[PDB]
Amino acid sequence: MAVKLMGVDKIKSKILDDAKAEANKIISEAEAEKAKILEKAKEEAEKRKAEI
Repeated sequence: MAVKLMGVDKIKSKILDDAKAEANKIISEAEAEKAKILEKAKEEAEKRKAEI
């Protein structure tokens, strides 16, 4: 019941770690799934004709 005031390291680390985490999870979850579907789709689609 006193972390708000006495806790600059928490609030300063919250938004910091939070914001950085959002951009850190979006860069990985993206390049990952992307490079996954890009190689998986391009392949399965290439080998397996008829996709529509």
